[PDB]
Amino acid sequence: MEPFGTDERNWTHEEKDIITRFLKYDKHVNLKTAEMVYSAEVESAYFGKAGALAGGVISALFFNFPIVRNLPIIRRSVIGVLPFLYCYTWGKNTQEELRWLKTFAAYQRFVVYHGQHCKLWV
Amino acid sequence: GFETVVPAPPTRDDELRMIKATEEQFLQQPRYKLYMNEAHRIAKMNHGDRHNNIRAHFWSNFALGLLITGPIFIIPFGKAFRNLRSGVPYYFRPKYVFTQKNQYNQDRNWGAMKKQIPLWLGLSTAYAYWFTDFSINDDEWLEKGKVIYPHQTIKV
Amino acid sequence: MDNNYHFWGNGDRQDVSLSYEDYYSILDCLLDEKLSPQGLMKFKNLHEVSMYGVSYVPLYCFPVAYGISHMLTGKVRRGHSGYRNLFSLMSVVLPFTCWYAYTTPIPRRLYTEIICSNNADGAYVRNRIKQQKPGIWRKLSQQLYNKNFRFPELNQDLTATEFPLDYVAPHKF
Amino acid sequence: SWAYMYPWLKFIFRKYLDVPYYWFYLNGRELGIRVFFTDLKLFFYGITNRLFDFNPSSIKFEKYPFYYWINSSQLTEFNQYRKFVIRDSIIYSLNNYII
Amino acid sequence: MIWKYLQRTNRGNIIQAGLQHRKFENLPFKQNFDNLTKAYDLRMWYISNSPHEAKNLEYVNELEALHNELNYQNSRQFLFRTVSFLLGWALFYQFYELPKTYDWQDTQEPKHQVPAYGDLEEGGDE
Amino acid sequence: VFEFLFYNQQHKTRNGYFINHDNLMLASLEERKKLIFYFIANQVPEKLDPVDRVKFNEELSDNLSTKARLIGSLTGLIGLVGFPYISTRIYSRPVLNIGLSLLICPFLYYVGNQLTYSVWEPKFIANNNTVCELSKKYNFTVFDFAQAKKEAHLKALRTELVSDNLLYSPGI
Amino acid sequence: YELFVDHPDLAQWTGTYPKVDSSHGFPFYSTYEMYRDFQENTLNSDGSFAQWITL
Amino acid sequence: AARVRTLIAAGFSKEEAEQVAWLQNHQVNGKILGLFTGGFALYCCNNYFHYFERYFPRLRYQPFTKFLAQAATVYFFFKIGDYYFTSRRYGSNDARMNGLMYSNTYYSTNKEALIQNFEPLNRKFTEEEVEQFLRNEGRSQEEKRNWIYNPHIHGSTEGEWKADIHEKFDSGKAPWEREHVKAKILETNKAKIDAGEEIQLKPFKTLNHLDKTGLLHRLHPFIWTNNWTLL
Amino acid sequence: YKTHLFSWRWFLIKLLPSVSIILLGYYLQLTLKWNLFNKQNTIVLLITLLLLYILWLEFYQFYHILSFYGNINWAFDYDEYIWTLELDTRRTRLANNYI
Amino acid sequence: RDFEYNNQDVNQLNGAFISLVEDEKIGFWVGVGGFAYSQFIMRKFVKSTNIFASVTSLFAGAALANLYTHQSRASYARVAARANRNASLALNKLMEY
Amino acid sequence: EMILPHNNRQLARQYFDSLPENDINRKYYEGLKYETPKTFFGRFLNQFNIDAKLDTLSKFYTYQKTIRATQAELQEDRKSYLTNSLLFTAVSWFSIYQFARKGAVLPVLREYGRYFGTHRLFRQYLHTLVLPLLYTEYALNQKYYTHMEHLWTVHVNRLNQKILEDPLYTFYPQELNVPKHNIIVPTIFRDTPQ
Repeated sequence: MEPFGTDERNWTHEEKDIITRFLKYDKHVNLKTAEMVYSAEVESAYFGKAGALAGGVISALFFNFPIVRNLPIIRRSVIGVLPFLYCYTWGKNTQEELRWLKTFAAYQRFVVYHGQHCKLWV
Repeated sequence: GFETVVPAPPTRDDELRMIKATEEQFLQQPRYKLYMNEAHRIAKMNHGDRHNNIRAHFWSNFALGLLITGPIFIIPFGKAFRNLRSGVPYYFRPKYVFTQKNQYNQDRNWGAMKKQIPLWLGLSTAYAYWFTDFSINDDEWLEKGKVIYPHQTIKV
Repeated sequence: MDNNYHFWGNGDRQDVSLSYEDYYSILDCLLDEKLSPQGLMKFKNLHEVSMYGVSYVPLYCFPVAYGISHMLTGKVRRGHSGYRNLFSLMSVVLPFTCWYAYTTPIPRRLYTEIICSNNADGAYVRNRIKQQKPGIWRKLSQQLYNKNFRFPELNQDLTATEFPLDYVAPHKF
Repeated sequence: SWAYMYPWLKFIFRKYLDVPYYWFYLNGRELGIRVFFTDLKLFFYGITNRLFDFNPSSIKFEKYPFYYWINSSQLTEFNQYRKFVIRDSIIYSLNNYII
Repeated sequence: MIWKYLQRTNRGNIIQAGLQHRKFENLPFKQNFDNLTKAYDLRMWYISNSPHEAKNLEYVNELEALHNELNYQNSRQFLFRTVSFLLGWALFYQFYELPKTYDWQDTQEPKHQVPAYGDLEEGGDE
Repeated sequence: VFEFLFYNQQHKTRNGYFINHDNLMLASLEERKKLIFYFIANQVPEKLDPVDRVKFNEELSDNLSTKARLIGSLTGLIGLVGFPYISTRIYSRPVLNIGLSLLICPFLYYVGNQLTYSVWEPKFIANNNTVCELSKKYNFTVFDFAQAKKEAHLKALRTELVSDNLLYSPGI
Repeated sequence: YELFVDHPDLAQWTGTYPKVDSSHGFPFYSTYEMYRDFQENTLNSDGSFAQWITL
Repeated sequence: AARVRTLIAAGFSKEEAEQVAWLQNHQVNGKILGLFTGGFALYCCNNYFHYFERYFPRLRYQPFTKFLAQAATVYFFFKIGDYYFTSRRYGSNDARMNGLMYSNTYYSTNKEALIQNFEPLNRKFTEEEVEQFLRNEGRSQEEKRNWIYNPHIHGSTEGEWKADIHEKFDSGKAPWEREHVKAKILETNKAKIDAGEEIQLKPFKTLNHLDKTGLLHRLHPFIWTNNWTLL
Repeated sequence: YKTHLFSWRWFLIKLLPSVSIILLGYYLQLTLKWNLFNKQNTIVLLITLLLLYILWLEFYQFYHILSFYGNINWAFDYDEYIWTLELDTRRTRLANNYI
Repeated sequence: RDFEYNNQDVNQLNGAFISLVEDEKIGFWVGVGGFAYSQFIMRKFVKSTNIFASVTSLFAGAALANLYTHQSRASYARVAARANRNASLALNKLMEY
Repeated sequence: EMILPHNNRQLARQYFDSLPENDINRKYYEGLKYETPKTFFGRFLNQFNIDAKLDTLSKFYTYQKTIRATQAELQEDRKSYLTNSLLFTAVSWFSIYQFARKGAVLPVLREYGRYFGTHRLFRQYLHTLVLPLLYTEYALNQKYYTHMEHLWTVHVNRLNQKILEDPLYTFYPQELNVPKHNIIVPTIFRDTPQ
């Protein structure tokens, strides 16, 4: 449905949210696509929270590491927060990637259910 | 879209006239160009003559470009191989065989030739492709495909 | 000013130029029933010319990558000995030069005839391009504005009554 | 590693494989070297234009919902895909939602 | 006239060229790859052109040493340049928005996705 | 190969003789009509009515025809400064002075006329309200323009052919 | 002869028999066994029947 | 001597441009031949111009006289050449002496025919003239297109269209010869008609007045150079 | 119309690690004649880490490739008001299977 | 209805005309600069007539402007020749009666 | 899009109804041909009316997709440019204060200015406060001025044509949407006699 091409603008975050919401409750979306979307939304939540918790855990140990023990407060805080940010970003990116990929797959399936793709003839 | 007036079935006289025209057209062909005698024989002969003229022009242009582009470009290009990039005279850097070039300027001559000969050939080919008109046989709309019979070719 | 001015694939300096990749992209938003015989012939000639040009395309970039790989190698020429490193560097560099070339517009008389055609075939082509390919259509319209080619579907039209469908870039009126 | 490019390799080779004999008189056009040289010159001209001439603008809208989702209309001639009516209706409904 | 411009050839076109003294007159006081290449080239030219033998052998030994030194310098230069190239590639791929706007049409095959010959391939009719 | 000297040359580089279908193939409909009207007026007044012909002749005289002559005359008069160029107390070279003046002044006249035409003709053709009104009244077509070009070529040929025997033309 | 003097291996790959004149009485600096299969499996050699059938 | 393309660049068919180029070639080649012959004279008569240094004492004392005399000799040679080629020199239009340039009969006949029978259009083509010309695209082939009469498209009567179409295209009558077209043209340029200037209906065909071969002017071809017999 | 041409715009970014490893290997091969055994350990460690990352990526790719050959999906039977996961074969391109 | 020039020829002519106009402006500027530089250089070392120096400067400026504008002008001339020949032939075919 | 004229509520015309008698749009309704400044310096003066023109168009085209997208994009771009300028200004001020606290002062301007004799620090602070806003204004001015010149030309062309309806790409709110009749009884089956 959306434009395809290198020059075309990439799908936005708000657009992706709107598309996911439409696919979640549309009366013109098949039950298989709905179940796929629900399963995608359910399981993708654990990854981000788990990554954030892993960052919180690992960053605490890195705050009391051998060389981290006797550094100035600013450098110690920065070094400690460094692992937490990396792991939180990893978890959130993984969750968003899984959700958006499955959403795009569901969108393709719905377009197929309505034949909304050019040169797609059965 | 406008259609012409359809002629009626020709009589034996018109048939004989067409046969005579076809016979003359067939007898006119020299044996030096072996082209099959079919519906598209006439168009094939025409396209072949056009391509032959174009090829003669292209070969003449290639000769002219080889004669001209050399002394202007290749010969000065030789001055580029007179000395090495380091400023010293060109030294023979063997790749696999340590060939013994005992002649005076054998190394420089061989290197310059192996470099310039492809350069001269390519420059001549480019000049020929640039300064030769292929529009004589070129058909933007492919209009040359009309079939012409020997009967329509000549009138007796 | 080559003598082969009547060549079907020949081109001028300031004619309509489109990026090679765009060409392939442009081939993704048309229907054969929408074209008349003239448009079909133009499209077939363009397809043949594009096949030959795309075949010859990376070869034109071949010297650039080989020189860059040698340039990226350093100040030593180990011909047929450093061949492995030179070949890996070329296999890396050539994709970049190829992308840069395929992203560069190239003027073509056939491209100008297919796009800027006063016929209904050209009208339909322009409309479908403006509809399905937003970025390509915007780039084509921007290029055409500097070429003083004014089509009704152009977004940078000063004689229009309906709001333009896309943002207009800074252009001298 | 570079094994996934089978479709990329298939394109040029299949395009070159489709040509019938020139002497068979189907198209009668043989412009290989001509294409190479003319395309070299044209690409040189195109690169020169892309370097030191007016460059087409790439700035575009980036904050509107489905701004690129254009429906058929009089400005589009309605000559779109025969089944694109469903897409147009969905686009209109989404525009109503986002309005 | 034309012969006087075409038949005769330039002296440098025929004579065996010498060394560009200007390229070897003033040099910076640094052991650069340029100086190393200059030494290697001088050794190679002397070896290929000298009629004597003892100085040739001494220059051959010095050329082996210079080859080792130039190999070291080239290794350092190659390391630096390759590191720079890899960092540039990584940075360019990091900041360039990868276009995820390709057509999904090749990603699906409906007749293949759901068998059109559904059970039609499973046993004939009569 | 010196046909530029032994033939007529002032008839082609003035009065819109350069206008060809190529120009008509490049301009819009109104501009095509204006250019066709200007070409018809300059080349073949016979197809135009007498009143419009008189008006166009007056306008052309007021704009370029007399103005180009005035500019050429001014240039030639400027070139005619110091007519006694080679003059001495013992003798004055009359033939030399007259020849130098005749060679210099005509070249200056030609330069001035050409400059005036090339400078003013674009404005006069483009921005003459009378010319626009005449173009609206006439509306010459492409076939009319082609006929006008053919007739202009024929008249140019006739001009050279008519004055073929200016010294002794018994006619037999 | 120049090729065989320069890169004898290539000469072997070319099947060129040793062209050095060994009449001097001293054995050559580099002898080799010829591989005349290219010179044999041809329509103008012992492989005439094989080459003809192949053609 | 005017190039075939430049005369074809100006509005003209293949034949008319050839004939006009033939006439221009005659004039220009006569002038060029005269000028070149004058050039060959001076290259050898340089001593002769200084040989007559006793019959005219001023030439040796005033060098400008020598240059003026050389220019005058060149002009005389050019005039002799013009009389040889561009003059009338009326002669018999027989088969024995035609072609050979003892007389300029061919050039004189072509010039007189061009000067006499050539006239401007002196009018604007009527709306029917353009429409008929617009309908005259491709219909000039040897096999005439079988024009069909459609009641809902051509209208009127089938015979009426058949007669009208026959007159327009099949009968070969040009729009310059149509009765209603002539009436409208008389009405259109009536003001010019009020001026008393005749309005030509058919444009002057240069092919109907010029002929390098001279077959139009009925000149007997040279016996030794032509198989065909004139008159 | 099923060209299945994968865009090269991601291929270079995906493949860069192998090129980096090759370049590091070449540097090590040039450095061994002038370096020490302890001095060159860092190159070996980095090469091993890169190879490990490549191996992990290849393992994930192999798992994904082997997975598509077996299509296991859940379908909802509303008769019993449940959703059960079944497995079935698939029909795809023979070219895809060969790849 | 009126005679319609060929669309391909029209586009080629339009491109040639645009290039010719741009090259004409550029060549005017180049020729002015060349005339100025020629006058300066002649005043630098040449000891001759002022009229001679001015004529040389004008000729050099005209030559420089032509060399800057020769390519575009020649291309436009060739395009115009081809288009005019085609149009004249077509019109003569249509206007024959 | 294509709004049905029967369902097309002429709300824009209503907006024209409430327009007073002194509006240039009325002159546009009378035929005021609007010409963009073809004189460079004049265009500079025209570079400041973009916001007012956008407000007028928003009053005219509250439902137009193109107008709404242009408004939203302009607001977002202005917010982003202002945020970048504010960040640059704050960073420059903090850096200047800290470097001067250690003596490091860039003498880009004169150390002591003419007339007022203000310190180089004060002059640099003023320049840092001033410049980024001007740069953002210039860039957004080029962009939005070209876009708004095109949009206002379109609006003037529409008004001079006395077209009192909304553009074809106008998405009216849900309150202006006629709901679709759902129940559609199909025709009963009947055998064709032939």
